[PDB]
Order: sequence, then C-alpha cells, then structure tokens
Amino acid sequence: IKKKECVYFVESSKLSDAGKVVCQCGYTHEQHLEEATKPHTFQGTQWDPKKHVQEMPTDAFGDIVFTGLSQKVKKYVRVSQDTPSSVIYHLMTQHWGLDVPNLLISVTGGAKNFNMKPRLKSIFRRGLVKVAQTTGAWIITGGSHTGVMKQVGEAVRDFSLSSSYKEGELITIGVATWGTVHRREGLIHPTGSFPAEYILDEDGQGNLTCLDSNHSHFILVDDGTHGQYGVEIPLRTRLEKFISEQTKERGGVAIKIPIVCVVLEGGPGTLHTIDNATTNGTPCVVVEGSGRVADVIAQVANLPVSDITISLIQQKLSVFFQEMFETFTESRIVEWTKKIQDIVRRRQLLTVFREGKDGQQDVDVAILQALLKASRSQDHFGHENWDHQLKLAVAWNRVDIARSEIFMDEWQWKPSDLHPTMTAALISNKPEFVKLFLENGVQLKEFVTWDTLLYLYENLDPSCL
Amino acid sequence: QDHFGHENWDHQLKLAVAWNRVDIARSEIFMDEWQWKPSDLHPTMTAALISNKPEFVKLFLENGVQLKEFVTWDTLLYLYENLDPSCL
Amino acid sequence: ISNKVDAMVDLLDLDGDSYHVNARHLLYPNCPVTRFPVPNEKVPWETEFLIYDPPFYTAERKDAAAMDPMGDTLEPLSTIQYNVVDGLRDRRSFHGPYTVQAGLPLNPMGRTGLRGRGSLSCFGPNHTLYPMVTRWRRNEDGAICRKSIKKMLEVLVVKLPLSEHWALPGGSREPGEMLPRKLKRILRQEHWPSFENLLKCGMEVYKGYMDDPRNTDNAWIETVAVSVHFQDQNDVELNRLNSNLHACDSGASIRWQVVDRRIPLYANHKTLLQKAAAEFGAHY
Amino acid sequence: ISNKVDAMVDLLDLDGDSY
Repeated sequence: IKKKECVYFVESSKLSDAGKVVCQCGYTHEQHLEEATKPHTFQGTQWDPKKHVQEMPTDAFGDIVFTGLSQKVKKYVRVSQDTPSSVIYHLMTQHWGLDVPNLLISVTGGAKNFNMKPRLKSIFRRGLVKVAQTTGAWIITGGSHTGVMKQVGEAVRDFSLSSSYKEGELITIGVATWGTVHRREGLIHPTGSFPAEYILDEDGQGNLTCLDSNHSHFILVDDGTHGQYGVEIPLRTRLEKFISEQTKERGGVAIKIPIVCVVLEGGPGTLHTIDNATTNGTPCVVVEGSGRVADVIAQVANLPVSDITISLIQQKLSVFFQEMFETFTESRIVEWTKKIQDIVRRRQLLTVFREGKDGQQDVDVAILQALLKASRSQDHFGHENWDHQLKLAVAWNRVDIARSEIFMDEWQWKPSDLHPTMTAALISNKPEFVKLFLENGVQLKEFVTWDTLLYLYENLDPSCL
Repeated sequence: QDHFGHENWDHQLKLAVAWNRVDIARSEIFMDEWQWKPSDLHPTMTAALISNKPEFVKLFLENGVQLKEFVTWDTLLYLYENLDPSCL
Repeated sequence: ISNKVDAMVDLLDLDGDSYHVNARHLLYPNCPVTRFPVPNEKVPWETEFLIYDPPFYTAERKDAAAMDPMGDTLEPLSTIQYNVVDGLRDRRSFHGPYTVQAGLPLNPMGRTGLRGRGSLSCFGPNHTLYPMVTRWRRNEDGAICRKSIKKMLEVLVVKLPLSEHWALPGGSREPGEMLPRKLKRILRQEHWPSFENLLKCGMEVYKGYMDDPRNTDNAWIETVAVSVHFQDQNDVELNRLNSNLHACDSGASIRWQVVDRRIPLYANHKTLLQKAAAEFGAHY
Repeated sequence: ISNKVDAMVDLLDLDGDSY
C-alpha cells in the first residue's frame, strides 16, 4: 500500500496565538485542520516545533480528475517536510509506474502572472514539449495555477490534447504547498485510496492558491500551516540533489542523471535560487525578453566583471515593481550585486537563450548545449569527457546533438572506446546511432568479440518470441 | 466595452461565430487568459452545431468542452427543433 | 508543399491637457448648440489671448437669464460676489481664484468655450458630494483581488432607467435644502427617514473639480468625495445599509457591483472612483 | 522537396577583482 511511510505534519496553530489578521477567528481555531490537540495538553504557550508537530499516517493518497476540465488521471500525495528523499523517489518509480527519467527540468520564476511576446510563446511552449518528447524527461515545477508554473502547464495542454500522443507521455511533477492549496477540504481520506474529484475555482479563494490543471503528478508538502507560501524550497532542492545523485541502470553502461533549471520571470528569491543551483554544479538557462530578474541577467550575461552597482540596470524589470530606482524599498542593493557577480563569474554553468541568433538553432539545442557545456567543463583524468557526453548522447536519442556537437572537435579515435557505447545502441535500438559509429570506423569485424555476444544474448527483448 | 464580469470573452466569441473567421477566433480571443468555466462555451457550442460551421467544433474540443458533459437532455430538445428545414 | 510556398509569397514583400475632455464635447444634451472648439493649448484663458469667442445660451429650460425655478440672476442684475457664502445660492467655492472678471463668474480650470448655461441651474461651483458606499468585498468566507495582488471592491451603483449609466447620489445642493439632502436626491427612494448620519460616518477622499459635460465658463461642478467604508462583511453596519433598502418607488435597480476600469458609468464617477480605490490599496 | 521547403520556413524569420 505504501501508506505507512508518508506521514502527516499536523498540529494545532491555536493553542494560543494572537494572529488575528484573518478576521474569521483568532488563528485557525478548532473545528479546522486543527483536530487532535483540542483537549488540554501541557501548556501550548508557543506552538513552535519544540511544541511537537505530529506525524501520523496520511489522508491524501489518491487520484483526482479535474471536474470538468479534463478526463485523465493524476496522483495525489501529501508529504511531510522531514520525509527522506529516497522515500518519494521509491514512491514515484515503484508505485506510480514511472520510468527512471533521463534529465530533470526545474522550471522556476515568478509566482505572479505575466504576458510576453507571442514569438517567445511559440518558441518556448513548443520546444519545451520537444525536450520531454524525445528524452523522456521529468519537469519539476512549482505547483499552482499562477505564473511561470501556469505557462508550462499551457505547453503540455498545447500538445497533449492537440497532438495528444501516448507515445511520449510527458511527466510534469508539481511540487506545491499543502496549505497554500485553495481546497484543502474535500480531498482528505483516511480510507487511503480514492478516484475522487474536486472542482477548480480561480476567482475565489483569495489567498489560498488553486492547483494548476495540466500536470501529471502532484506532490504537496506542509508544516501544519496555511497561507505561508515558501515551504517547498527545502524539499525541491533536497529532492533534486538526490535525483541528480541517483544513476541510471540500463544495459548500455549507465550514466548519472543530469539536471537543468529554466528561469522565465524571476524576481527576489529566484535570484537566490539560481546561484544555489550553480554552486552545486547544475547549469541552467535564462530566456531573453521576458522576466523581472531574467532580462537583467540576460543583459549582464556577456559583460565581464565590471559592475554597475546595479543602479543603471535596477529598473530593467519591465513591470517596475516599487516603480523606481530609489523607492525600490530594498536597502542594501549590494546584496543582489554579489548574487549577480557570482553567477556571471561561472561562465560554463550559465547560458542565456538569446531570441534572435539562438532561436533558429533551437531552444531544444540550447537547453541541451548547456548540459553538454557543463559536463565538458568537468571531466577528470583523460578523455572521459568524450566518453561521458556520448554516454549521455545514447540516452537522449538526439542524433544530431551527438553529431553536431561531440563529433566536431578533435575526437580521440581509439575505436575500442566506442565499444561500451556501440553495445548501448544495439540493445536499446536506437538504430540511427549505428550508422553514426560505422561512419567513425567502428569496424564490425573487430568489434564483435566472443564475450560481447554472450552479453548481447542475455539482453534480448523480453517480450519477443 | 464590457460590463460586469467576463462578458467580453462571451461577446467577442458571440461575434466570432457569425464571422466564420476561425483564425480570428483562434489568434485573438484564444491567446489571452481565457476564463475556463466550460459551461460558458455551451451557448456558443450550440451555435456552431446548428449553423455548421464544423471548424469551430474542433476549436472548442481543443478547449475542453467535454461532450460527455455538454449534451444535456434539454439541449437535444433545443437541437432537434432546429434541423435543416430543407433536409429530408 | 503547395500550401507552404504560398506562405513564402507573402513572406518576401517586407523590404494643461487634463483640464477638460467631457466639457469640451460638441453636443450638449438638450439643445443643439456647439460654437467653440478649444484644444489642449488654448484651454487656460488666463494664459493665451483667445480673441475668438463662444456665443452664449443660458438656463436650458425656462427663463434665459431670469432663472426663477433655477435661482440665479442676470449679468445686468449685478452678479453676486465671487467667494461669498451668502446667500441661499451657495457661491462659496473651494478654490481661491473664483474669478468674476466679465461681470460673470468665469471658471478657474480654463476656458471650455461654452456659454454660461443653467445646466447647473447655478452660476457657480455647485459643491456636490458622492456617497461612495464601499463593500470591501467577499466570497464564501472573505476574499481579495487575486488579479494583481490587490483588494477587490464592491460598490452600490443605481442604474437610472432613462439615462444609460449606473450612478451615485449627487449631493448638489437641493433647492432650499443643504448638501446632505440632495444626497437624498435618489436616497429618498431608498425609503428610510430614520438614519441620517450617513456622511457623519463618512471619510473624505477628494475635494476638487470634475470633468462634467454639462459645464460651461460660468457654471462648472467642483465637488467633495466622501467614502463610507465597510470592513466587517459581517453585521449591523452593512445590515442597516441593506435592511433599510425597500426601494419601493424606485425606477430600475440598485444592485451591488464590483469595480474596475470597465464599469458602465461614462465619465464623471469613473474618473473619481480610483481616488477612492487608491486610499485602501484597491485594484481599480 | 517537402523536407527542403521546411528548411526555408525557419530560414526567413531572422529580421581589485581578483582578490
């Protein structure tokens, strides 16, 4: 059942608390999500996690279709903040029927809505499908119905109902806050499983944000709270440091799973999010033209270390939140200066998607230049880089990216080196790589050893006759 | 000029039936933030079925007008009263 | 292929201004007269010469310069002084340089090229009020405006059945009575004579001048804006404003309406509404 | 021919620090 591992994070918030800003009661008093400590416990003077917040078996372990927006199914699991990352990864693969992915896309940006040029919409919403169609990726997003996480849900809807193909079922995993959700009620079931429903409502539920419709899987984290937005940041970066840590298994000799961000809008906190990714050594891409902080880092992308003390480029955010250079209500702009000056220093781990001279290349290739650009920056002790990028290049099924990038430098010939990769494309099939390696002098009269066939016949197609 | 809510994205689509200009319905009044509420497309889905105008029906089926929910009992009673009068 | 090369035939062929607007229109809603166009550089008559003149037509209904149902005199009948409260014709303005230069009170917001009409029924400011009845609105249990970040507002506006907009009571000095009694220009058709402290629980928003279409050079409508807010959504304060609504002898409807930049009142309240919306951080 | 005119749709859319 796998219910006895994901646990609650529940406790009263109205032991005693004068948070009377919400007028309905003092601060979510009883007959609420607060249900357990309604009798008298010891003191309850301060609820803070010294005052314990329980972990009991869960009540949202099901599957709900959006009524009446769509028809497909999607999985509903709430989870505590202290849940180990290997538990949820076992929950995704072995119990939701999810394949071990080949890359991670962590789209971040601003929570507020935004509208850009429709050329950028026709490029970004098209190519982001064309990533996860070919690779079989996961798209870690931010959950709810507003902002950059709304725009990625547009792109899946722009594919999976128009060219609604089972071949290449995209997997977009929404990580949000059980507590910023708009209808926490109507979704609880200590029974354990439910093919239930709820109804989307956008214009109501003023503070509690509603879930986005177009997502494949939902993961909700909590601290027994409500209204407080950012609580999934110490989960998503703790989760993605494990999925990037976990390896593939496949018969062609396996890889480490790479990881990439995409930033669209940005803003405060997102600038803290980007360099926190690049310090851990995960590259990511900034789009041009749209974005509060995104067009800033697009502008200071190619300039060297010669800093404005940003005040010329303070108000390049086209919305003018706080409306002025001087009335920005952010003292010590020197704080954001260091965050930019660390990002632009790491030239390898940051690329920028220029609209005019890179969009005709693709946004597919630019988002896959960047993973190849990072792994080119980090090899150890010899020609493992042109072994590691090709190890990735099997699992992309992107033959031109294997051709146009890692077959145009000085390839160290040594055609025994292609033998752990020639074995990959034969089992995986993937037939188009074999013509690429036969172009590069992988002589079949030398390659087929006795022991290779013994490894080959142990890896037949299991469904075959 | 609309008044009191989302009548604008009801009024422009009401025009958009009578244009038979499918791309102008697509490229203009399906690129903003469409307030979903797919009961709202029911007085317009009824239009393209009687008028025929078949090309709008693929546009609304793209926008999640679920046929298993749309076809009420009273809609067919309104539908069969509006047949093609020259038909057999 | 044939549809795609057609996409390439068409692909390679590519080688003070804010003084008046509504008062400066042509038609004025009763008699077909328009005689002076003034643009955004000749509006303040104190600045430029404007040797060309608008001919005059006054009092709009009954008696051109006599105005015995209206209540003002002739220019040969020794026009009453500029900033005097006396008498029952309240000529006490809010701005200082209320100018009676030509023997008649010329307006201070620049020349609109008009007559001296008694569309105001008064050769003066006609200091009016607008009870901005304000529901900081709700949902099933209390809402905000999720559209930007702000707060969404609800305002009672009455659709009068003849004129095609949705308005508020114009407290424009009920003849013989004061300003809280042309507050009851329409509010007498809301049936209560009991509660009379409506603006006593009011909060001032904006004192000044409106772009009324029925203005002229000698009659123009400046005003005071007064808010009556409601933060409870809950109890007797909204209830005494709602349970005292029989509206028994009313024309069409008085329904609660949300606010935006797209409400059906045309010009006067709509340019006034955002100043009420600015005070409480509303969406407009 | 059909693969080559598709190559022309996309072809014409182009108009101390060390401390």
